[PDB]
Amino acid sequence: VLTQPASVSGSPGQSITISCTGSSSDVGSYNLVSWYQQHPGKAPKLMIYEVNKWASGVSDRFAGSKSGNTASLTISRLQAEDEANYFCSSSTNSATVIFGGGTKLTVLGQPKGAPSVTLFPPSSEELQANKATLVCLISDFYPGAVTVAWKADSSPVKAGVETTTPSKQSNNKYAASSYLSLTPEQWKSHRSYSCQVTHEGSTVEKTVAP
Amino acid sequence: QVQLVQSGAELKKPGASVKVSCKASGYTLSDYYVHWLRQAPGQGLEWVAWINPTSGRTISPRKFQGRVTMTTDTSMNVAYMELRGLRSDDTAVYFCARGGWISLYVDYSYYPNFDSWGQGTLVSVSGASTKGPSVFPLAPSSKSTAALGCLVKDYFPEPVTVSWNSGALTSGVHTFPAVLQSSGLYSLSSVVTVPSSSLGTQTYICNVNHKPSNTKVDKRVEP
Repeated sequence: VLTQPASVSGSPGQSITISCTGSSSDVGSYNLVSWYQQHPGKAPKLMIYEVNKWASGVSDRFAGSKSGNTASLTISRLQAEDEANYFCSSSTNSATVIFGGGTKLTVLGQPKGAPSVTLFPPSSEELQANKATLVCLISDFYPGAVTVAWKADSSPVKAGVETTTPSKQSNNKYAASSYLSLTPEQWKSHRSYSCQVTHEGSTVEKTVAP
Repeated sequence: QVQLVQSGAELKKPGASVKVSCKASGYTLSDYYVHWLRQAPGQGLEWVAWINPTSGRTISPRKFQGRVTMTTDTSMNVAYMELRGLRSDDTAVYFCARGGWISLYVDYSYYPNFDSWGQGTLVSVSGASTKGPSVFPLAPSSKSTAALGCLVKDYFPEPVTVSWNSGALTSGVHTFPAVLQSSGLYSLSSVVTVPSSSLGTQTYICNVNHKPSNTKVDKRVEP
């Protein structure tokens, strides 16, 4: 794996540089670096190929450079339809392809599409059947990137959580859902549980109690 | 017009083989290298192979070197990827992509120039066997328009189809994509928002239907 900054955040007009660090046996030994762009539901798209060359349908916004073993994608006159993922890739000398871990980008020149959150407590019929499931329904958000956190009272909870990847709603916004599995005794023995959805620096938190 | 179309999502028990196809149109599959990469849900891209459809020559990393069998059927313009010994870490979207032009005098095999992608093929791993769903009512907040719904818990496999009041209520209905749990089963929920004063007078029922276990559940939801 080639090393990328897990996350970078920005703003319109001004520029951003994304980095890629490999080794002399790949990025250092060829001019075969490629930068891919991908949005939440789509497949990766080619932007820059062979270090600096432009693929068809790509603005000079994107430019590619290399410094020994470090690839860089500089982006200028920033827009907003980025807001997603940049992967780097290089040929190796074992005649293979290696990809970076993926710069997950988070630009800011768009408003939003803040998430509607709905939290349901365990149903009586479920508790009665000796289980408990907290359900967190998250809809109408754009762009389709969300992190979901659960807390019992004030403290975080990571076990018993299943969370979908955001998928496109029929409005060109996005939905996701998150489930918290509990023993009825856990549920009963807490002031409250909370589902908190984090979108674009902003957070929405719904809270339920027995 | 250059297009790559992958076979439909799939599901295998751990310790089993999967095979994915990749149909090409707009071009002749054997003129170009086919690359296979993969993307675990919410994770990054992992390059898995290239294959020269004329020679059959195929390089993969050490990681995928004994589990993978790439083949082609250029009679059909189709490429295949077969992955053996699946485990839950094998769970991802598998992509095929078109790389460089094939020539004996210029080697583009290892060029990561993927100018065309398939839409991706989700493969899931689960040691789960058919199971009917357990349907629980999601009571309107008592405070709350009002949100009420149904939880469709621990079923296998997909799909569960869902309607409300036998289809007489469609407005404000949102049936969410199922989550694939670590246990290997699915859950989903379907929620509808209704005028608050309708509670207590209008009865609400979700019609959960799970053909794969031949069960139908019409669950009454109430405050």
